[PDB]
Amino acid sequence: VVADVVFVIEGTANLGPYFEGLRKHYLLPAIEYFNGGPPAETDFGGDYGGTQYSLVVFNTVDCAPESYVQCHAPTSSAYEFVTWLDGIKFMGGGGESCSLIAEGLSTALQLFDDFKKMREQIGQTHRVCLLICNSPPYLLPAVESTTYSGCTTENLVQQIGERGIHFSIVSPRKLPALRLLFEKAAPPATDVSQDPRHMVLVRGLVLPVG
Amino acid sequence: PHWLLGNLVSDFVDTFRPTARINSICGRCSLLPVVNNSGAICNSWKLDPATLRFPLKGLLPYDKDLFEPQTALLRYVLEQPYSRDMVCNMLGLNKQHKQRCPVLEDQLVDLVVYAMERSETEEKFDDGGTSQLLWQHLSSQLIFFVLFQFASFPHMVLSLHQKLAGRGLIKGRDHLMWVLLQFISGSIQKNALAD
Amino acid sequence: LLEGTMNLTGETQSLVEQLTMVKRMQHIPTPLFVLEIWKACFVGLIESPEGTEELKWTAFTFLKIPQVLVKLKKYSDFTEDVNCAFEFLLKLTPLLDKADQRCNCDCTNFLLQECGKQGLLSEASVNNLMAKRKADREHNIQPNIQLILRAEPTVTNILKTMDADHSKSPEGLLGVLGHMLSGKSLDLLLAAAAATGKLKSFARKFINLNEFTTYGSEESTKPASVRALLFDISFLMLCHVAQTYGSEVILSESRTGAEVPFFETWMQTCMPEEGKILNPDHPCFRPDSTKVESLVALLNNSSEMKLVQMKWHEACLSISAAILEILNAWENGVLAFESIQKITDNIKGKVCSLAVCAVAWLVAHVRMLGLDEREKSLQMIRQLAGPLFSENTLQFYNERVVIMNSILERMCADVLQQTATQIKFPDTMPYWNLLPPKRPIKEVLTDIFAKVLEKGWVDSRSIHIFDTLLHMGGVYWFCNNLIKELLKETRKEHTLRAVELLYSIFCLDMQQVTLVLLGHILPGLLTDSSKWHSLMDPPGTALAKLAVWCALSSYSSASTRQKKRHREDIEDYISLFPLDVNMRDPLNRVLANLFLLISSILGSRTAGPHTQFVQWFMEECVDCLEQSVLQFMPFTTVSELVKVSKVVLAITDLSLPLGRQVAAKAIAAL
Amino acid sequence: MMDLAYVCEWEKWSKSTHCPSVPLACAWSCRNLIAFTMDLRSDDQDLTRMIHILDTEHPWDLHSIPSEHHEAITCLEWDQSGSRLLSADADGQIKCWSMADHLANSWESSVGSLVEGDPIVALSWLHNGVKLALHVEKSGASSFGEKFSRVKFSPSLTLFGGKPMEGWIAVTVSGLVTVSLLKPSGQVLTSTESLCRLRGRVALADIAFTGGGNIVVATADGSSASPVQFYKVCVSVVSEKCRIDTEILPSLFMRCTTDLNRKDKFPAITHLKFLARDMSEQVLLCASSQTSSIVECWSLRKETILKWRILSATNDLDRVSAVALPKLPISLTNTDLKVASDTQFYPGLGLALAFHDGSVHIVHRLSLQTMAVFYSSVHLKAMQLSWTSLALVGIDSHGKLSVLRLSPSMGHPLEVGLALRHLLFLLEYCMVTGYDWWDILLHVQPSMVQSLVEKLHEEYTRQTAALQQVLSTRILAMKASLCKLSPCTVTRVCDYHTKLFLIAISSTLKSLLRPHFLNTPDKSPGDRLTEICTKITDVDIDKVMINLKTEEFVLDMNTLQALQQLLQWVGDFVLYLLASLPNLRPGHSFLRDGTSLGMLRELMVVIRIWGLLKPSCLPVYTATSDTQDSMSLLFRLLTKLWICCRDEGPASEPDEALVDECCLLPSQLLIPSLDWLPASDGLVSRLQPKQPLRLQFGRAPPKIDHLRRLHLGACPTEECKACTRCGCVTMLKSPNRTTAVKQWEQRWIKNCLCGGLWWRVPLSYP
Ligand SMILES: [Zn+2]
Repeated sequence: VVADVVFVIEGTANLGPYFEGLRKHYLLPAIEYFNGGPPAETDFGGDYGGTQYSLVVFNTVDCAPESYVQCHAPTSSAYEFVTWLDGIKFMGGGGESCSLIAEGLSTALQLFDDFKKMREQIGQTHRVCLLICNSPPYLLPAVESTTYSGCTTENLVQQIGERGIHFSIVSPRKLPALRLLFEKAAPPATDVSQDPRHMVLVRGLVLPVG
Repeated sequence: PHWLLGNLVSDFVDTFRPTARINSICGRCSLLPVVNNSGAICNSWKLDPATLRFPLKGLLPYDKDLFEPQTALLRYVLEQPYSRDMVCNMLGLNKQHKQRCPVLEDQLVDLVVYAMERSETEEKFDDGGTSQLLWQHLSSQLIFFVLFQFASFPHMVLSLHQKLAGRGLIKGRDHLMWVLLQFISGSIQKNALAD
Repeated sequence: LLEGTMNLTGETQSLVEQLTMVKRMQHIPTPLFVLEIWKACFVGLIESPEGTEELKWTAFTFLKIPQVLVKLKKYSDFTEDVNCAFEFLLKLTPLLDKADQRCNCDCTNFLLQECGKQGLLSEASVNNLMAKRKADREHNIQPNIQLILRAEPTVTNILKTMDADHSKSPEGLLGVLGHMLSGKSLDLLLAAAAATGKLKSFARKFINLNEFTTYGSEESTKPASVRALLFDISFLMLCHVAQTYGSEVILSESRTGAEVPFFETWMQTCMPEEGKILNPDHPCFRPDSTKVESLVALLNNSSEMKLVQMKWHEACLSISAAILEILNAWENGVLAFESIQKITDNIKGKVCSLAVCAVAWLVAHVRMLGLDEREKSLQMIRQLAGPLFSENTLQFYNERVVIMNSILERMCADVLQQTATQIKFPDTMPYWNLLPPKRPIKEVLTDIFAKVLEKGWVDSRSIHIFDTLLHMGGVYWFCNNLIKELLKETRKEHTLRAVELLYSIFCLDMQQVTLVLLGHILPGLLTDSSKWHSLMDPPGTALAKLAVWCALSSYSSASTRQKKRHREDIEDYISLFPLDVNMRDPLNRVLANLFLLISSILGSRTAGPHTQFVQWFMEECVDCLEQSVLQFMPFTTVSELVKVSKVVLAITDLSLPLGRQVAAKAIAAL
Repeated sequence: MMDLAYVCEWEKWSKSTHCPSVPLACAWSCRNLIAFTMDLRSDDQDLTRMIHILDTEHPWDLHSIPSEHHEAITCLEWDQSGSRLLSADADGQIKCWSMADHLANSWESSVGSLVEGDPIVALSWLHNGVKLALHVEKSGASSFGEKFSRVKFSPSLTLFGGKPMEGWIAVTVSGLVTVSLLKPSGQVLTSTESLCRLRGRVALADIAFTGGGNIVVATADGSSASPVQFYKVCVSVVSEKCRIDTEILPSLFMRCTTDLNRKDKFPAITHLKFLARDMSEQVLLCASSQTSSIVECWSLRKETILKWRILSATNDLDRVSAVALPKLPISLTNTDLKVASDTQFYPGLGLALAFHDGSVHIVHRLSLQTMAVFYSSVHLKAMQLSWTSLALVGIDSHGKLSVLRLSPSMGHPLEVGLALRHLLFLLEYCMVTGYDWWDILLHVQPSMVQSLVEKLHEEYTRQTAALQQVLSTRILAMKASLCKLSPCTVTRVCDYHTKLFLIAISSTLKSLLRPHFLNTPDKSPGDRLTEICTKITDVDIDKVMINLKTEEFVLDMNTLQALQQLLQWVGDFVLYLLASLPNLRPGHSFLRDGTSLGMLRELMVVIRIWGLLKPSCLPVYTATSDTQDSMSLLFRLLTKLWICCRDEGPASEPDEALVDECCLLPSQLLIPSLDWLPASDGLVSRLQPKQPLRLQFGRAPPKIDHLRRLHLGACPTEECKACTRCGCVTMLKSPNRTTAVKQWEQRWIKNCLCGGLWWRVPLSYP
């Protein structure tokens, strides 16, 4: 069915080694579920009706004069999305444990606002957001965003949870903060983890049970 | 030439300029035939299928235009109705053997983009106005030349995409789509869909 | 063809010097030389656009070129050679028939009678040539050639009769001037006066007439209404001269005392030309506050009724401030559109020069403004340059309207090009806005040079586009790209033709082009180790020829854009060429630096194509010279050049007492 | 005031002969890298087409990109970050150089534009909408939100989100303008369009941006009696393609043409510059004759609604050879002008004007009155101020490249508290951004260093607990680089770098353990480990290891084996520290820091658990006995040291039992040796005021890999990167790509841990 899919990925050294495994087990099947059957080179962008994928990659504060979030424009090709998922290079990090989840979520919110101004042929669609993270959030409010500046991760994930965006978390290391954020993004009113170590909670989307 | 010979050879070839000047039909680039379907091709209009150049006797220093690809002659012949066998007799095509002749393919693409330009001029002042006649003849001619693999479909389409990229030629795109529909509807079952 | 297109008004001595130079560079026989002059003149006449340019071309061929030949005869058995060249030309029947169709008469007859009058040709030669031409020809309005050939004596006699204001009879002056304002008569007089060197005296005469009719004397309406018309006729013809033949014929070039005339200052500070953009709030456009209120009250009174004493220079200087206050009043809203129509009618009605002064200030002011702020002021031009106000015209109104519409076309054209606005006065601007709107300018340059090579000669339109590209991309870009397009030729014939054309193209600004060529292009080709594969024998011999022709012609020693731009230019050639006669003249510095480079290349190891280049450069320096560019050669080159392989010594040495010692050393020890 | 910090000259590669000079470009990035071109002219003209990258802390090492530019390079332009470099020459050809393998020594351009034949005369990156303003009157305000504040600027061409596109805009010598937009994918969209319909010469041009996402491009044709025209450009993307919409703005003429006394002099406009990109309303022009010149400042200010009026002009100068505008974005209003005149803060109010004699004038922004004068004792053909505007770099009319320091009060003497507050304000500005602070360390005297360090720590406190998170390693790097500058404080820098390294190991080891099941939830196993190690003060290692759920601390025994060298460094540093206890040395700070000793305890406990899982991961100690448990011995001594410092308000001097037991440690084990990171070759310690270093390019006035702790040989065979600030060396490509702990190696791909860039070092070949 029509879907506005937004992936939010932590592009840091953590999630570096574990990303290839996560893609085969969880991310790639999730794209197929939105796009029935695996994509191969015939899928064309430009159908404004239909499922539209997008990436948001974020970083920590060690990329000091560079920007924090790299966003990609929406595509209707699942194949271009797969090439974008290959094209991420995980180079960041340093002496820290946290990352800028608030930035990635705020730009995901701006993506969903631009999607909502885009699709008017349908009032509401399946608005799905995934967060592929390996790290607890920073305590910084969001700085490099307009209309969602000065907001912590809890406020932004409340605004994700209300208005009916289906929020999911795929993490290769089981963590408390990520679980708390997932519990908070509750939509108004099954073991999918193939590996025991992986923590995967999916509010929306169907992934083969393992 | 090599930097040690230099003038010694170059001036020598320049003294063979008058002999080449004797052996040149003057205004040969601008002489055009009347296309008859009769066959029995006069061998004056034969071009080289590799490079669209006139076949020249000798190694003389001929005039600078005779070393250029004669695209004007080939476009004039392709724009005429019933110039099917004459283009094969020009470019040496044989129809027992399929070849993917490239310069024919590029000339057909440039003919399509010229038709698209001339359709985008107005096409609405005169209803017939030679535009839709040109598109019908383009349909027939291009069906034959892509069908026997003298040219190929996907290289033609993507080169056509590179010519129309950014030029902003949109008023008669329906005609171009119609011509492509003639190819696809003619030969979808023979080739794979990736073509 | 260049001197015909750009400076018809140039002196013949510069052209004779340049042509004798070209005849000495490439050794040209005299019959082929004069044949190329006549062929160029006729081809340029045929390719001329209809209008003033055709009159100018008829004058250049009929009057200036015969005078040039006479000067060549004095400087140089010329009659036999010009007769040979005339038979050479009379073989070319299609050229002469195309010319005769444009001339509407046999133009070769007028040429042969004119060259008979000047004394280039003997009379028997003239008569058998006209017999041959009539035999080859066998297989109500006067044409322009008769009009021009008879109009040049009228130029001299009109000078001598209007020295004295027709014995101070202004009614007579007005009638004769109205006859001049009639169709094409002014243009005929100006073309004849330009081709024959008498445009300066003509401009002095109309300027002095203007100064006489500026103030006026105690008068009733009928005498003053003549004096204001004399101001209009003199002003409008002076503006037409300055817009057609350049502004430098209007200048006085030495005014002892402060009494510069009104029109010279107005043209200096207030009239748009091609390369002149004007400051609308220059102090020239703000004369007073006292007179301008009297003038706006004057324009709001009614029909002036007070033309009996106006001091027209003061009025014309004050219109700019007047229409500035009118514009501020209309921008606030305190003035209605209908009163604006009344003020524009009071300006443009009785005297037409007021409209020209106002439109000049309006063009400056609209050029300074932004996009959205312009909309009102353009309407002012639409009313000032509109069709005629009627029923109170003094006399000769339609002809002044026609001349004024031409002047306002050439004033407004640039501003009305910036925003797409059609004012539609009714070609009169045949070579204007020639470049394509979006295409990068190297494509323009390479296409025009490709067509000039494939023809074999340079058109008039091609000369104008080459001028605009030299002004636009600058000298270095121009000369470098044309030399690149030379160096990718591979044939001997095309390289020699390209060089013979590029010399004439570089004659737009020869001096600056030689500084760029021998200073930047050639040292960059000789010093770069990757570049000198481009210096192979086919293009390389041609390039060495072009460099030495450029060096000689710049040493022995021209358009108005080029004059303005070299006056703009600041550079320190002492700092550019540090160098390890004057030697503060930059060309001597470039030549000394180039010869140091040539000696360094000849002396070094690793002989390649660049060594062949500097060999060829020195050989055509020897051959092209009469005797001096080679005065700057270092004396070590005398030794080294025969180390790398007689006359190349004995010419290059310049023969000082120490110079004999180096000469006798090299020649004996070959 | 002005002091020449250093003069770097080419050796024997000057004396350009027989080919005339060319104008130079110069560009100082946010990271301190100068990109510049010079007229070398020896055996090739490509020696005038090489782009030299000079890291400003190690100038001898000059990289030389052989750009493939067939004509002379007009413009160089760094990114808004410091990571890409745009270079454009005559005849089109804009190239966009990016780093290769994140080395500052290898550049390669894959992306570029081309408008063939037309010379590029202005070039700029597009604006990304980030702009901040510095309130100097709030320098003491104790919160960084009050000192530096973002000013709500809009980026030209936002694309589907808040995210700006990156791209450039160039202006040719014809009327053409071109915009190239880089996609997030490798695609690039180009579009060219004429500026106005009247196509004309553009001999000088400049580009500023506005709020609202409009570019404002100023054109002049050099004649100085013709108007300096202005165009508003608006970029858009229509469905696949860039689209440029231009509109004429009010032009200006220039004074000294309406002077009417002698108006004919100064006939050439030679420099046109907006006062800063994103400050589009003020314009600096420079008319010049052959000998004299005039600079002028103009402003658009409205009343004809918009109209250019003059602000100020100089009287008469020498011929201005180069012009450098500042980059520090001061707040520029009236109160801040007052307080920056009272407290003599002058970093953002200066332009530098070189002249055709030796002199250089630092002149005011608003009313161009000369603030300082530096006589060279030959002219500056290119100048550039720094991002904190304390130093200006400049290329001369020879091979010489010089760096001058401008004092922040321009030579007027200040009391020490004001100089402290100025330099502290700038270091805080470099801390909030990510810019480099090297130019500040040009101005720090030794005698103030310690006081400055104190102020940094007091400003590291009293921020709002997320700033303290994000400014940790930046303030450790700034503390180390400051403490390098004084002989009293030179001993502590090693400690700071090991402190960085300790945290860099500690978190990563606590990052590797993925808890297989969540027992006692809401605490991650890093925090469970820290809680358990801080409440259990048992001196034995077994009694701590028992209570720590050791089925959770499991790895795959492959990465667990590959962690051997980092665990070796942990054990060796602990042993070195405890043996160093009886004695100012490389370990003196750690003996009294309770937190670092706690971290070392936690790592020893997880090392013990991982050794029980696989015994090959353990560090090795050459023991002078065979019935010994060396790990338990070191843990006993570490707990007995740490219980000294884990007390509340303690400062307990260590008792004599620990002293004699740690005297016995060289008897029981062999204390190996250690490499300490800041191998100092930085110039700032070497420099002195009033003495300039005269350097040659390429002359440069127990080998370990410090990040993966591998011993290279005597003369190492594999090639290496060196950090540009601390000096740590790593080998360039990983030794075993299969067994590589990518959680540790992928942290330092783009930078070092101290923050500086990597820089490829050449092999010896002895
Ligand atoms: Zn470092």
